[PDB]
Amino acid sequence: VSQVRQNYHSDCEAAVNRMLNLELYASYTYSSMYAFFDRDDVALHNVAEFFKEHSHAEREHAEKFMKYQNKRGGRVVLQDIKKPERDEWGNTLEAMQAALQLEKTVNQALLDLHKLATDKVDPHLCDFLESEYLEAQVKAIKRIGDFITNLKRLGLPENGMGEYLFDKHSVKES
Amino acid sequence: VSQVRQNYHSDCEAAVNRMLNLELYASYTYSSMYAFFDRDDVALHNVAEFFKEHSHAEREHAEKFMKYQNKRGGRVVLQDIKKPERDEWGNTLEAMQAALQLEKTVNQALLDLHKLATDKVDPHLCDFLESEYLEAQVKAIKRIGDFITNLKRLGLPENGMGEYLFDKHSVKES
Amino acid sequence: VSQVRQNYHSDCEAAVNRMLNLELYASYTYSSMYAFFDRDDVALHNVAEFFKEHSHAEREHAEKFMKYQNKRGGRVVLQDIKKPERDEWGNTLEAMQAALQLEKTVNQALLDLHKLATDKVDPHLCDFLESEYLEAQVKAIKRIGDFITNLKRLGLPENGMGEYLFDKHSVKES
Amino acid sequence: VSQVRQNYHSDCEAAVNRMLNLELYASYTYSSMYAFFDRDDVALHNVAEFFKEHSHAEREHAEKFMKYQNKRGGRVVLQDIKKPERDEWGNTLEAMQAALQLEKTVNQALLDLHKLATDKVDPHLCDFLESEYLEAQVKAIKRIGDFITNLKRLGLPENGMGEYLFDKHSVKES
Ligand SMILES: [Cl-]
Ligand SMILES: [Cl-]
Ligand SMILES: [Cl-]
Ligand SMILES: [Cl-]
Ligand SMILES: [Cl-]
Ligand SMILES: [Cl-]
Ligand SMILES: [Cl-]
Ligand SMILES: [Cl-]
Ligand SMILES: [Cl-]
Ligand SMILES: [Cl-]
Ligand SMILES: [Cl-]
Ligand SMILES: [Cl-]
Ligand SMILES: [Cl-]
Ligand SMILES: [Cl-]
Ligand SMILES: [Cl-]
Ligand SMILES: [Cl-]
Ligand SMILES: [Cl-]
Ligand SMILES: [Cl-]
Ligand SMILES: [Cl-]
Ligand SMILES: [Cl-]
Ligand SMILES: [Cl-]
Ligand SMILES: [Cl-]
Ligand SMILES: [Cl-]
Ligand SMILES: [Cl-]
Ligand SMILES: [Cl-]
Ligand SMILES: [Cl-]
Ligand SMILES: [Cl-]
Ligand SMILES: [Cl-]
Ligand SMILES: [Cl-]
Ligand SMILES: [Cl-]
Ligand SMILES: [Cl-]
Ligand SMILES: [Cl-]
Ligand SMILES: [Cl-]
Ligand SMILES: [Cl-]
Ligand SMILES: [Cl-]
Ligand SMILES: [Cl-]
Ligand SMILES: [Cl-]
Ligand SMILES: [Cl-]
Ligand SMILES: [Cl-]
Ligand SMILES: [Cl-]
Ligand SMILES: [Cl-]
Ligand SMILES: [Cl-]
Ligand SMILES: [Cl-]
Ligand SMILES: [Cl-]
Ligand SMILES: [Cl-]
Ligand SMILES: [Cl-]
Ligand SMILES: [Cl-]
Ligand SMILES: [Cl-]
Ligand SMILES: [Cl-]
Ligand SMILES: [Cl-]
Ligand SMILES: [Cl-]
Ligand SMILES: [Cl-]
Ligand SMILES: [Cl-]
Ligand SMILES: [Cl-]
Ligand SMILES: [Cl-]
Ligand SMILES: [Cl-]
Ligand SMILES: [Cl-]
Ligand SMILES: [Cl-]
Ligand SMILES: [Cl-]
Ligand SMILES: [Cl-]
Ligand SMILES: [Cl-]
Ligand SMILES: [Cl-]
Ligand SMILES: [Cl-]
Ligand SMILES: [Cl-]
Ligand SMILES: [Cl-]
Ligand SMILES: [Cl-]
Ligand SMILES: [Cl-]
Ligand SMILES: [Cl-]
Ligand SMILES: [Cl-]
Ligand SMILES: [Cl-]
Ligand SMILES: [Cl-]
Ligand SMILES: [Cl-]
Ligand SMILES: [Cl-]
Ligand SMILES: [Cl-]
Ligand SMILES: [Fe+2]
Ligand SMILES: [Fe+2]
Ligand SMILES: [Fe+2]
Ligand SMILES: [Fe+2]
Ligand SMILES: [Mg+2]
Ligand SMILES: [Mg+2]
Ligand SMILES: [Mg+2]
Ligand SMILES: [Mg+2]
Ligand SMILES: [Mg+2]
Ligand SMILES: [Mg+2]
Ligand SMILES: [Mg+2]
Ligand SMILES: [Mg+2]
Ligand SMILES: [Mg+2]
Ligand SMILES: [Mg+2]
Ligand SMILES: [Mg+2]
Ligand SMILES: [Mg+2]
Ligand SMILES: [Mg+2]
Ligand SMILES: [Mg+2]
Ligand SMILES: [Mg+2]
Ligand SMILES: [Mg+2]
Ligand SMILES: [Mg+2]
Ligand SMILES: [Mg+2]
Ligand SMILES: [Mg+2]
Ligand SMILES: [Mg+2]
Ligand SMILES: [Mg+2]
Ligand SMILES: [Mg+2]
Ligand SMILES: [Mg+2]
Ligand SMILES: [Mg+2]
Ligand SMILES: [Mg+2]
Ligand SMILES: [Mg+2]
Ligand SMILES: [Mg+2]
Repeated sequence: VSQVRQNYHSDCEAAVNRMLNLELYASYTYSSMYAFFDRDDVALHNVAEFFKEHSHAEREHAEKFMKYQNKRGGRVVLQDIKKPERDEWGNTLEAMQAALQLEKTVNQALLDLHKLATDKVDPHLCDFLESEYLEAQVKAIKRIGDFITNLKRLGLPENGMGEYLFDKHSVKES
Repeated sequence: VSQVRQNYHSDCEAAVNRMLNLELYASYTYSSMYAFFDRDDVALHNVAEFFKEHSHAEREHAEKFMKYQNKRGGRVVLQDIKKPERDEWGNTLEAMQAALQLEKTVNQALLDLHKLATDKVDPHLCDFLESEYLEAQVKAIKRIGDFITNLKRLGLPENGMGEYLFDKHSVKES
Repeated sequence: VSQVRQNYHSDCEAAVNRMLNLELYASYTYSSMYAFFDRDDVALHNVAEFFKEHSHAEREHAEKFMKYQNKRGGRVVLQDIKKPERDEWGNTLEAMQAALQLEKTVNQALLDLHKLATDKVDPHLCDFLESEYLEAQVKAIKRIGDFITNLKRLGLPENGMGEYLFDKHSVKES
Repeated sequence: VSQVRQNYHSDCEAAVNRMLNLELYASYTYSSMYAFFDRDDVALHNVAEFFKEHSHAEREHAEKFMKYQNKRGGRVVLQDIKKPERDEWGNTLEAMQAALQLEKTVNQALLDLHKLATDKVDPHLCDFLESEYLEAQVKAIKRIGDFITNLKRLGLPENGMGEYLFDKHSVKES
């Protein structure tokens, strides 16, 4: 037993490792979207940068779970980071739809971890999730939903002018 | 009788209370429009902020009538603030059309109050309306009319790209 | 179903709308107290300003619930804002007693909403209430209780000098 | 006829001269109150300064009527400035009551001048009164009424501690 460990269930330790892997998986998916929008035959630079920044944020989420695991006396166990579901992402609308689904998958895993922490009577882990993860997911989901609404209004997928304008006006200029 | 009261007719006092209620009603309508444009399935942020700011301005108009009432020795009497006419506002064009109508309803009430103040030979109340309310209404009505003209030019309600562009270019970026 | 909605029960959505209305009701009550203390026959300016600021804070509380509703994919539904219970508030002691009761009514509604969120296993809503609402209520209740103790010490309601001194020394000079 | 004169009735010219005299009369009354509160057996310095400043303001009001008269092509005609009604002013409450009455006498004269200007179809004179005089009177009357309410709350005339506290806290420290 780690000398620091107190009130930390083995099941929670394992679930934190699984959650870490999912954050890394999400990072990698976002990195793939970055590279896609940077292609010369796609060329939506601001969209590409949005996904690159999302990729970096997910890596930070993963690192924060590593630090958490060690703070509680659990042991980080890494698994393979699976490659993303697609090699090409269609267009801004398809990519944003995939991002929404991914953020909701991540959110569900966080909510499930909170259920487990609640079941094991671990208020520190509950606090950590509530204070560092759950609101970030709600914000991200809202942002991406708002984007999808605007992409549909702009006539995606068919309206190339609409897609061009989204990249100029809806995402940060990079 | 209030020790400060001088040349202030009971009818004017009552009409000021009714006008206060109408300002609060207008505030609440604008708040509803804010919340509508903030919906994930509407997502026109700058339009939402325009209405939020309008809501705040109407609350200031109401507070200024409360202060006025007390300065003259009248007594503030509050009534229920009725909920807005609609729960959802369609799109930017429909909302702006409703806003134009609301501003003209408020303006008519102010003009009617000025008629009453004139009839009761209350130059202080006339001055107050002319100096603090009537020009603000004319300016607001002109601004919203100009917006409606531009929304029609942009192809509302059908042209979603037009609606997107209005939010980017016609209202302040927030 | 809203594209953003996840783990958000219909009952919680409805209770958030009811809570929004109560915040607006509280705002309106505080606005009435402001106008009362601004009367020429009451004339306790610092007390009036305390209530005006409280009114503004409650409106901010309401707006934060509107934003929350939309973040979760619920839909804001507004009802009439009922006028306050009284048209005149007696004196500083009676008004502070009414304010204490109102803050405890608001607090009970927030606690009841937290119970519902707990029952529906909504940790995001629990966090929101705990992080943005519950401590603010405890602080406000303590502040107003402290004021009431001091008003009683100062001989309210009979001791007019005591009431005068409270306005000079216990509430912020405005 | 003055070369500048246009739309300026003889009756209005005369009434402006009478109003000028009343402003000077009010100034002189306030000067008397200043000297009273500066007496060693009265010794309420902040109250004295309040009245001294009021005296100066009334002289400015008079000078503005002189300038107005000449701008319109009327001719300033001065009469004696009558001494104030009392040689001693009792206490802060009695003086404030006299000040309230004086401000309402001045206000009535201004309102009567506005009636005359209206009757003679002189919108410039109406504007001048509304923009430079009528709101100043409403503000002054409200301020003095608020003071009287507070003096009564503080137990005037009998409560000397109350009178002392009013001078420290209700009027500007000089
Ligand atoms: Cl343990
Ligand atoms: Cl334990
Ligand atoms: Cl264990
Ligand atoms: Cl593991
Ligand atoms: Cl794993
Ligand atoms: Cl593996
Ligand atoms: Cl596998
Ligand atoms: Cl996919
Ligand atoms: Cl693929
Ligand atoms: Cl997914
Ligand atoms: Cl889990
Ligand atoms: Cl727990
Ligand atoms: Cl968070
Ligand atoms: Cl947010
Ligand atoms: Cl957007
Ligand atoms: Cl299209
Ligand atoms: Cl198209
Ligand atoms: Cl957008
Ligand atoms: Cl009257
Ligand atoms: Cl009159
Ligand atoms: Cl009347
Ligand atoms: Cl009324
Ligand atoms: Cl009403
Ligand atoms: Cl009502
Ligand atoms: Cl009704
Ligand atoms: Cl409508
Ligand atoms: Cl509707
Ligand atoms: Cl209307
Ligand atoms: Cl009217
Ligand atoms: Cl008039
Ligand atoms: Cl105006
Ligand atoms: Cl203008
Ligand atoms: Cl425009
Ligand atoms: Cl079109
Ligand atoms: Cl179209
Ligand atoms: Cl425009
Ligand atoms: Cl749901
Ligand atoms: Cl869940
Ligand atoms: Cl549900
Ligand atoms: Cl509801
Ligand atoms: Cl309700
Ligand atoms: Cl209702
Ligand atoms: Cl009802
Ligand atoms: Cl009550
Ligand atoms: Cl009542
Ligand atoms: Cl209550
Ligand atoms: Cl509830
Ligand atoms: Cl929960
Ligand atoms: Cl809080
Ligand atoms: Cl505290
Ligand atoms: Cl206190
Ligand atoms: Cl006492
Ligand atoms: Cl007493
Ligand atoms: Cl003191
Ligand atoms: Cl205190
Ligand atoms: Cl002439
Ligand atoms: Cl003419
Ligand atoms: Cl003439
Ligand atoms: Cl003359
Ligand atoms: Cl004279
Ligand atoms: Cl003479
Ligand atoms: Cl004489
Ligand atoms: Cl006298
Ligand atoms: Cl005398
Ligand atoms: Cl007089
Ligand atoms: Cl006259
Ligand atoms: Cl005229
Ligand atoms: Cl003025
Ligand atoms: Cl004022
Ligand atoms: Cl005062
Ligand atoms: Cl007393
Ligand atoms: Cl006494
Ligand atoms: Cl002090
Ligand atoms: Cl005072
Ligand atoms: Fe993440
Ligand atoms: Fe208004
Ligand atoms: Fe509140
Ligand atoms: Fe004057
Ligand atoms: Mg060891
Ligand atoms: Mg284990
Ligand atoms: Mg996994
Ligand atoms: Mg594989
Ligand atoms: Mg937080
Ligand atoms: Mg946004
Ligand atoms: Mg009275
Ligand atoms: Mg009446
Ligand atoms: Mg009405
Ligand atoms: Mg109804
Ligand atoms: Mg103006
Ligand atoms: Mg313009
Ligand atoms: Mg949908
Ligand atoms: Mg429902
Ligand atoms: Mg309710
Ligand atoms: Mg009712
Ligand atoms: Mg917490
Ligand atoms: Mg906190
Ligand atoms: Mg304290
Ligand atoms: Mg000549
Ligand atoms: Mg003449
Ligand atoms: Mg005279
Ligand atoms: Mg004489
Ligand atoms: Mg007329
Ligand atoms: Mg006029
Ligand atoms: Mg003015
Ligand atoms: Mg004041």
